Amino acid sequence: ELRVGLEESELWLRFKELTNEMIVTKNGRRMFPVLKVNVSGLDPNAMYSFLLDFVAADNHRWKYVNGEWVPGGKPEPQAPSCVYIHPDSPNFGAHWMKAPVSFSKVKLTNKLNGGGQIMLNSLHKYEPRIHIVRVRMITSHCFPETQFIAVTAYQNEEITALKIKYNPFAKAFLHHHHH
Ligand SMILES: *[C@H](CC(=O)Nc1cc2c(Nc3ccc(F)c(Cl)c3)ncnc2cc1O[C@H]1CCOC1)CN(C)C
Ligand SMILES: [Zn+2]
Repeated sequence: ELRVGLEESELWLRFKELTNEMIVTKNGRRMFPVLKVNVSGLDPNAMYSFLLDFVAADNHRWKYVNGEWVPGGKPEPQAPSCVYIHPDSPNFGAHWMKAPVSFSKVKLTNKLNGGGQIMLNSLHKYEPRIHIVRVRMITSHCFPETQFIAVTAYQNEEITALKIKYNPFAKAFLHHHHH
């Protein structure tokens, strides 16, 4: 029985509860927390490739006013992002099931989608989606705890405090809306 579990799901929930945010830049930024999954139930001798893309969690824009996230805008549907190929692809099912599969090197951008860079629209809520392709029978896997709003700068200052607390790299690289 094919099973895909989320690694460090409780840490993801700390950001999930406050509505997670991820920075997008012209050159791209790594995610925090990193997406890692545990896979069981593959054919260990078959060949598989692991793919990652980001789907719209909803079809409207978002704003952060008065210390809370508010929907808005005429809902225009957003197409999924480009796919990022896990660098170990293709590989045996035994390779994917021996250790957590990590997508730590993916970089989210708002400009250039080539290679390890994924282009996202600012102020939209995205959800990572993992594709396992037998080397084409495809299975797709997502986790609501990993949803986030792509932003060019951190809106919720509580998120900034969480990122600084748990991401060791946040400290090395370390206006409000009202009406
Ligand atoms: C983004 C580039 C991109 O993703 N290109 C691309 C994707 C692709 C896929 N994608 C895919 C989508 C959903 C899904 F569930 C799975 Cl398992 C896979 N699958 C197969 N081959 C692909 C090729 C590909 O590209 C190469 C082919 C054409 O150019 C290079 C572009 N955005 C506009 C979406
Ligand atoms: Zn989902």
